[PDB]
Amino acid sequence: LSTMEKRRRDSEEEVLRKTAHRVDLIAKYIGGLREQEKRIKCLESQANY
Amino acid sequence: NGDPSTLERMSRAVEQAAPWLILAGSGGIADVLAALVGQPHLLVPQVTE
Repeated sequence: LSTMEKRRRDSEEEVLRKTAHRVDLIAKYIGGLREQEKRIKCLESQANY
Repeated sequence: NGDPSTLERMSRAVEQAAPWLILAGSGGIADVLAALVGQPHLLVPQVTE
């Protein structure tokens, strides 16, 4: 049973699924951070002179 | 990248309620207007200078 499980957990499509999930999480996180970054940047740049 | 005079012309267009579109990297007037309208300041004659 353990061997069957190991072979399954290393199945190609399963790797793609896991990668897709992690990429989605990284995308949401990085998108939030980036959205905050430009908002801060505009306020910091407005005080130019 | 119109002439400075075009600015006055564009003024005349604003009251006419005509949708305007500008290009960032086209040239001087366009690129500057991109930032100018970005941040509304009552008096910035030195900044505009």
